[PDB]
Amino acid sequence: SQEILNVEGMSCGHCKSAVESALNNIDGVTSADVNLENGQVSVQYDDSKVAVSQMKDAIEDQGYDVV
Amino acid sequence: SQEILNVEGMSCGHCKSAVESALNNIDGVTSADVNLENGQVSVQYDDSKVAVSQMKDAIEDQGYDVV
Ligand SMILES: [Cu+]
Ligand SMILES: [Cu+]
Ligand SMILES: [Cu+]
Ligand SMILES: [Cu+]
Ligand SMILES: [Mg+2]
Ligand SMILES: [Mg+2]
Ligand SMILES: [Mg+2]
Repeated sequence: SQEILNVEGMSCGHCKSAVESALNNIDGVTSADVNLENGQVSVQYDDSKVAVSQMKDAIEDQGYDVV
Repeated sequence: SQEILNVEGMSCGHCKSAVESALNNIDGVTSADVNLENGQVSVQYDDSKVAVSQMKDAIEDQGYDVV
C-alpha cells in the first residue's frame, strides 16, 4: 500500500533523514521517501501491519505538522 | 577570542546542532553558538591554537556556505 502525507516544516536533508528514519522504524513500513520541494512524504507499507495514524504520529513526534 | 561567521543554509535545529558539533570538534574551539534567525555563528576560541580558516572549512564540509 502507498500513502502520501503532506508535511509542513521539513526544511533540509536532516529533516528528510529524521522523517524517513522515524517512519522506517515502524514495523510494517517498507520504505519512505520525503520530497522536500513539495513537502510530500510517500510511504510504502503493509496495511495489515501499520495504520496511517501511526505514520502521522511518528512524523509529528519529530516536530513536523501533518496537514 | 571571538569570531562571528555569517552562514547561509542553516534552516532548522538539526543544522544548528551539526554546525555546533563540527566546530566544537576542533581543538582550540571552546564553544560555538548558532543563531538560526540571522545566520550568525559565534565561536569562542584560543586564537593561538585555531584559525578562522579551520572554522570556515568545518562549516562548509557540513554543506553550508560561509559568507
Ligand atoms: Cu532540516
Ligand atoms: Cu531539521
Ligand atoms: Cu536544518
Ligand atoms: Cu540541516
Ligand atoms: Mg490511504
Ligand atoms: Mg524498517
Ligand atoms: Mg571541543
